[PDB]
Amino acid sequence: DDDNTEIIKSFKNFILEFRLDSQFIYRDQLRNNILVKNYSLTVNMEHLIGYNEDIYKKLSDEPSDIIPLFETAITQVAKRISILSRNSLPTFQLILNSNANQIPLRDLDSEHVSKIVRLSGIIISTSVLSSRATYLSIMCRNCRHTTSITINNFTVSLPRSCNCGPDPYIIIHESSKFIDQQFLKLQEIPELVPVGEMPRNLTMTCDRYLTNKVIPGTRVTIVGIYSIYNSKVAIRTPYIKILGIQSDVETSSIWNSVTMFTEEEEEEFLQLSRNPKLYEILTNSIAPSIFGNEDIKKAIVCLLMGGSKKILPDGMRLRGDINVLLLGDPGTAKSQLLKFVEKVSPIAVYTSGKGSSAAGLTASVQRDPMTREFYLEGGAMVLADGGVVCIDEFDKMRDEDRVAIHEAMEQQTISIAKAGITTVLNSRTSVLAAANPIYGRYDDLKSPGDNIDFQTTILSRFDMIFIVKDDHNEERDISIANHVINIHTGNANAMQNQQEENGSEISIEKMKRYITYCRLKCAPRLSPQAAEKLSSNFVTIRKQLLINELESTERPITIRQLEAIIRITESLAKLELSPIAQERHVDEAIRLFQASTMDAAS
Amino acid sequence: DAVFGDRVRRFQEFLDTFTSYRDSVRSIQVYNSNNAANYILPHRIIISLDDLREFDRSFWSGILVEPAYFIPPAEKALTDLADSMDDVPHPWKLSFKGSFGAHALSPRTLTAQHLNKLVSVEGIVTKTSLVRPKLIRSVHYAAKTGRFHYRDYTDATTTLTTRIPTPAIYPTEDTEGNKLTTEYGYSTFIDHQRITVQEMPEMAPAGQLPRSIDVILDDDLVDKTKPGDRVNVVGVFKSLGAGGMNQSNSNTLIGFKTLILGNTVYPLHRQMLTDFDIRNINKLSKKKDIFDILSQSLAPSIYGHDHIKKAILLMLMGGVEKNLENGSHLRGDINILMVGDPSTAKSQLLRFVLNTASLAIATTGRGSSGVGLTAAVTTDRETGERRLEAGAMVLADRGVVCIDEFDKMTDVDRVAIHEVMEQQTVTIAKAGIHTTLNARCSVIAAANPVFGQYDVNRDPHQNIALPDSLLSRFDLLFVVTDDINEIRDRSISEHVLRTHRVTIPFLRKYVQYAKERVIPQLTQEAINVIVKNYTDLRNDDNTKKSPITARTLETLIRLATAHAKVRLSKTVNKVDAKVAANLLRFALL
Amino acid sequence: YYDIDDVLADGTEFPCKFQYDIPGLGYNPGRPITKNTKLSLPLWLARILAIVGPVPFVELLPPDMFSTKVMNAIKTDPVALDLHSINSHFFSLAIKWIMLFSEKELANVVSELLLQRAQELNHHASSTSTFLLKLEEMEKEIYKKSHESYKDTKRWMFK
Amino acid sequence: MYGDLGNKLVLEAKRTKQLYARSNQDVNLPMYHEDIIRNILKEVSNLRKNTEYLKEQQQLGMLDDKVAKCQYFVTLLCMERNKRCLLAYQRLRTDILDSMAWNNNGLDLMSSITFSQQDTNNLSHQEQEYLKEYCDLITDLKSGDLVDIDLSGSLVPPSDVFIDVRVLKDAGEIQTEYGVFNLIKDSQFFVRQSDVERLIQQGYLQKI
Amino acid sequence: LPAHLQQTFSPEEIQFIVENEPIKIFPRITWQLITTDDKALNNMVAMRSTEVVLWIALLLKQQSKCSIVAPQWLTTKELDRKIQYEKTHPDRFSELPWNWLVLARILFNKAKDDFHDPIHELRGKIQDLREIRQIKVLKGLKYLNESHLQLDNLSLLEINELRPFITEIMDKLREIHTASL
DNA sequence: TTTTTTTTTTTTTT
Ligand SMILES: Nc1ncnc2c1ncn2[C@@H]1O[C@H](COP(=O)(O)OP(=O)(O)NP(=O)(O)O)[C@@H](O)[C@H]1O
Ligand SMILES: Nc1ncnc2c1ncn2[C@@H]1O[C@H](COP(=O)(O)OP(=O)(O)NP(=O)(O)O)[C@@H](O)[C@H]1O
Repeated sequence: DDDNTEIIKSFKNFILEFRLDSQFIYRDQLRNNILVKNYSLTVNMEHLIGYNEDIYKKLSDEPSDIIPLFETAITQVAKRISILSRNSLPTFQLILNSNANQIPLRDLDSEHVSKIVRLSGIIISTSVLSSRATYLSIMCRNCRHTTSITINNFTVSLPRSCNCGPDPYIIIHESSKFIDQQFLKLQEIPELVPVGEMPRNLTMTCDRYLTNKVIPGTRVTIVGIYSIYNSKVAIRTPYIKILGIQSDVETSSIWNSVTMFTEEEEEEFLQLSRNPKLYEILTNSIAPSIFGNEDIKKAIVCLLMGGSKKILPDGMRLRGDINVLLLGDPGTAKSQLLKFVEKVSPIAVYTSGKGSSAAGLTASVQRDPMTREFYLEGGAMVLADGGVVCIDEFDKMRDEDRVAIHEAMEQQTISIAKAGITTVLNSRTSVLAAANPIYGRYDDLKSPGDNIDFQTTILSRFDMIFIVKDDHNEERDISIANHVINIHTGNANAMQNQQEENGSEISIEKMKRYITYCRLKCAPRLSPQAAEKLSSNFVTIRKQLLINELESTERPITIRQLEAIIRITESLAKLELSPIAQERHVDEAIRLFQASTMDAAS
Repeated sequence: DAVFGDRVRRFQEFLDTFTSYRDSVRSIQVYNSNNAANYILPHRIIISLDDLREFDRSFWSGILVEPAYFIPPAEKALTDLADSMDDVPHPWKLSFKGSFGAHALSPRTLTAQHLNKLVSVEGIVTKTSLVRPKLIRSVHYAAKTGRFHYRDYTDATTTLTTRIPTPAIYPTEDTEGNKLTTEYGYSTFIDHQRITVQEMPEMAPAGQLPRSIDVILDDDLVDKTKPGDRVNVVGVFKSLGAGGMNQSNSNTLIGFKTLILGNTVYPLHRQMLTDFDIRNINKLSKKKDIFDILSQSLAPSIYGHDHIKKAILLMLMGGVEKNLENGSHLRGDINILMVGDPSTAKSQLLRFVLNTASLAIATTGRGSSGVGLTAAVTTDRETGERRLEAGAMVLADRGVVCIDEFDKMTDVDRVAIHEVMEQQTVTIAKAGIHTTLNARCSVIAAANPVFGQYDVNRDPHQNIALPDSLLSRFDLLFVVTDDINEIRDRSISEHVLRTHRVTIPFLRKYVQYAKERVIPQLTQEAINVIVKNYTDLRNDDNTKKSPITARTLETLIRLATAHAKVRLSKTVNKVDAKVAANLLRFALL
Repeated sequence: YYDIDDVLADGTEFPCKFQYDIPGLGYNPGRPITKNTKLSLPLWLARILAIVGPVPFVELLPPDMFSTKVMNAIKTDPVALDLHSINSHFFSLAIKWIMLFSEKELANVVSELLLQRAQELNHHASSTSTFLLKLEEMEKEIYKKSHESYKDTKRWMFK
Repeated sequence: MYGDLGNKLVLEAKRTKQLYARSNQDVNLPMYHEDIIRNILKEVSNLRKNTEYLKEQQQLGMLDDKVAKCQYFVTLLCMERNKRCLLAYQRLRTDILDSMAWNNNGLDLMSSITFSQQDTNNLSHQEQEYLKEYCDLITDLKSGDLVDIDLSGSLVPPSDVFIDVRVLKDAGEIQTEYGVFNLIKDSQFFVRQSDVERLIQQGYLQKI
Repeated sequence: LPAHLQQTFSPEEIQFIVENEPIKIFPRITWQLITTDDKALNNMVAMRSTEVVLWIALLLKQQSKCSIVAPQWLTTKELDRKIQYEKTHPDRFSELPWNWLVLARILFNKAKDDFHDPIHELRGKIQDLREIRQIKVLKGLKYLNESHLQLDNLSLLEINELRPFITEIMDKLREIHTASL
């Protein structure tokens, strides 16, 4: 251990001595974080390999036996930094990341066990916070000898030495110190390497300042260490202890959230607002794939920003942002489109169901068959809260909680009174309906309504409803057909978009950060007269659709339709980053739903 | 533990200085003996922590910080003091208040440092682990050597401080070997419980679900609070249990399930009317247009539908009750349903009945199992006892059930729903326990037209969506048309637009008071009219539509009685009946 | 005054009932309002309404933010309480009420509020997390000049 | 409903203080709100319209009523209120622009405020006239010294003494003064601090 | 209108202040220069100790026709006595040349060659010195009250960099306090 | 030194 103490000196050396010209980065970082009460430091393994190779060669060999030692010195480092003596100072956390070298999950077996592995995968579900020991002490049940154990990481049962026997010790719970542990359940990336099979989930565990760092269902990178423990031959459960974890780009986001700030954003986000093309250049962000369909193309944008959400007392609150329908003949690009749309969302879930992929479209509470006691299992809508709703096959959605969609879209909630739990839980999720209409183009010579299940009311529940009609028509094709062979090889259209990147167009991983950005600032609002304009526009929309109904035609319009078009205003306005909205500003939102009014006229 | 006595003599100064606590101390010491002069008091005291910074801050902080080292001698100090009080002719307890804090936090987050410290933590009560009494002190009587003999047993859950594993056996013939009989009716048993609390679902940060945590309730704290209630629960968060390291089992990371001991458990949102307030309640009560007034303020955004509003308040009173002697009750609470084209504001209208109404819980369709049915928690949980748990409708007893899509609920649920309204109870055979428990509840729902916008065109038959006896129990069926008037549509627009751009809380403070004070009974004046009215219905309302039953008349009783509570008249009066005759017209036309 | 926050600070309503009947209602058709009618009023008008009547025009009940509730609330753990949630203009304000109403104790308390606050606020000198949200505007700007001082300082320190 | 209208404006004044504060500094003031202040003005003229009317009314039937005495002590306050709002709005709106003057003209050879301060039309004409008149005034500070100053220039301390500046798409050369250094796209130099100060602010030079 | 900073001096500026202080050098060279504030000199003896102002020495060191002497205060074994004094005096800041932090960066940038083993040594010692001194500062900051301040020995860089925080705050203190009356 | 457990939710199916 004095060998380990020489290693201790080696790391104290490592910190005090190291230089990037000229400040000692970790050293600054310490006194920086001690007032953060971070009590942790993120160290490049490359500044380490650059400092002394030796210590890594032995670190990479049995890091488990060293990582705590590495901390016992830097926790001492704070002692020689934080304050001078001649409290209480918590035992440090360390989080180390490195560029390293990526390894795929399916190939992880034996071998590399008990070493470092950088890798990504994606988390499925977060385990509840579980607190674990840091310090504990004990008096003897018989001789009353006072023991003090420092419980360190990374099982180990309590030592019995002062009948006395066999092991007469019970924890002094009053004086003990503690830490949280996460128990990540995380899954391999969707792309590799499923081969034919199902995606694996390998279990890992956070602690301290690592906890709650990562959302359920977001792409992430963990480094950690591959290890095993029994957990009822020898057949012990595979797992990875976690150091250090870093979000895949960004992800940051959560919570409240982040910028941070990198000032060039405000300017670059304001210049966007000074670009008259910005609304439309967002439209040109959405489909490098899809040439044309500019209408619905303008329709996607306004959703993601979030629309008006105003909470006015009493508890009455109106939703945002809205709903959209991609229903139309196959060839619409709407699934390809949607597979753009979800990748655009900062946080969302792609549902072609039924519900996705295996998800109860609404959270279905299911008993833990072990230790009984129903617990809510989460849901696609639930996890997608404050994010996009993706729906295919909406012709086929679960009929019982189809209504929970009929509800959650509107009341921004789902009430579960089932079993024990009565909690009404938030889905503020904004739906985009991509289903294929009954019989394709055959509902066009028929009543276009009742197309969606057996009721027209679903349309009212939705907002921006759009029927995409592609006739086989000339030259609108020959140009997109021309667009095609370019799109494929050699991405002759995907190069042509990179000079529009330099000339005009957005990068769209940017578009995430844009829509994340302007959704966290307070809700935009129209001046009075555009609203009264919504009044004389709609009095004629409604007038028109009673007069249209002079033929006794069954149908379509509501008073949530006018309001629907309202939210589109604050959407398109939230583009502007402006607390107000101009008359014409609102007006192209009007022309934007105006096609849906003729969808009512067809 | 000299310091233990030091905390006590430090706090001893606090005894009588200031003495403002000794008032209620003495008060307990008196009303107990006043119940002893009868022909019940809890022993514990609310201490606003606010005062303690005025003596020792150095003592103050630790009370939160390391209560195991501080709270038990001051605990001892309450008892010490009170014992120094009269008269000759128990361990007590504490609560405090807050005045917080660090230690201000919600259940959504806790530990590491947050552990082992006094904390206030608030929220939903579920699932209510049910009551069992618990063993603490042992006592026995020797013979013929006589005397009186005893032990004191201490669970890890009792007190705070770690102590040797007392449990679990009776001392049983302590030397010399004399027989020792249990002293039952002597030795101490405090009841114990463990009650989880789910953080408020709506205040949840993200798609991440609600996480409840348990809090142990000793002595009084039990039976104070049912599941589902909003409660600030204060106490000290214990580190409990072995770390899996007690034994070789199990070799694993997991461990240290933990909870909070003590302390206060306040409900939140009853109410407190003083004098000056209720004087306003009655000052307004004198005015004769106030019914309509109260009706209008219900829906700040919503247009009109004042007849529906009135109907709602009429349900908000409860319309009294009358229980027969040696026979079945006459239901006085009011059950109604909404129906109409989408965007009627029906669901959103329900969300107003979500907050002011002082409970109960609302549901979107599904629903079940059996809703308010317990559905028999199985098996046990715990210690070999099969248990039930509060269902939705049960939790809603004497409160408002509301339903989004009562038309979309299962046909199988509907069975118990009949059981919810006429029978007005809950019958449970399932495993099981045969209890018939009171389901008496005010229930309102909304249903959409079975098919499209034809709600207006089609007859009520087939427009029901939920036949049949379901229709009978409904005091009112409200058809609300989406029908277009551009004249109206202008109005429809402007208030909707100034939306995004007569007081309700007091309305709750008033309604609550009108419940318990007072019930109107009846006068024959309403009777001399509404009879004429009912037969008038039967000889007319059948030349227009259907249905008509005796029950729909029994609603005249309930309706009139509701407005009777609205007038705060000590008795029913004819004009109230005129309010009923009002409501049923618009009910069917 | 010519700092926006000075006209902005009087933009806060205080509970005040008038000691007199006031024909020519300041708000609609009184036209007078009877003596002791409770009203929330901007400080810019109210401030003098005490100074002139020798009984004043206005009674001036204690503000909701200075309640024993809050005053000891801060006394418990000053760092944690969110000042942005309360007004947010407080030190920019409480100074005004402590002038106008001329109290002596709450001062000695409040100063300590800002003290502890600054004790923490300096600790952010080094290059948030939840904290940055909850600061008062002047408490937000002290951060500017303080921090930016350092933010330049280090950038000098190296190249 | 009364002196509130100005509070929207001073709030906007807060945000526009923030648009210069970090900021990062591009200045570019949003606009003079001509409409809203005039709303205020129709009420500020309305206020003294009511008050002048009451000054008639106090003389007849009010008879110096102790309450009639109030509204002069009352409405006039909102006059001061508006005044405060408007003043500070403009003192902001000007201090920012005078700052926008001092920094750049701008610098040689200013030689004109033309196209400088891109707001141009957007900045209200009373301020346009004012501002250009004010830098007319600052030219007289170029008259007073006789240093030579280069108050507009030489803001940051010298060192040392020679730097390497690179030109960005700039021609050039305007270098008739001193000697002709032949500005071309992608052209850098090694030169003393002196000549730098002008084309570094003129945007032509870059690297330090 | 300076805008920035404005009351406090920019570190960028304060360096321009200290750059005006006197120091000794070892000239390579054997008109006048005339200058203003210089006085000296006649052709100045090469390879000998001589007193000049800093910035000139900076520039001629940039031509390497001079060599700057290490200040006799700046040495390893010396820093030890001072930092030790610092640990054994938790309240006082001990004693310093006062332009030093600036001097440190200044010399290390160019004058680096003249010292013997400043590298990987002093920058650490002064990082730590500035450290314990910085905590002595920050810990002294709880006594902050109106109206009295003893910063005693504190460097102009040290001070100025934190100037806005004590200044601006303390005004909010004193103002309200005397305002009580 | 070991103790002891069938409903409720959902599902795929004639
Ligand atoms: N701009 C485009 N417009 C139309 N088709 C396109 C476009 N770009 C690519 N395609 C191709 O045509 C298809 C567009 O999708 P589409 O045929 O509409 O199926 P889909 O409707 O999106 N899937 P589904 O929702 O089940 O009907 C893709 O498979 C592409 O190969
Ligand atoms: N005065 C009003 N009258 C009607 N609707 C209103 C009014 N004010 C707001 N709304 C809006 O109208 C909508 C009412 O929807 P609502 O009918 O209550 O939900 P829903 O009935 O569950 N949908 P559905 O089941 O198809 O009838 C909401 O978006 C409300 O915000």
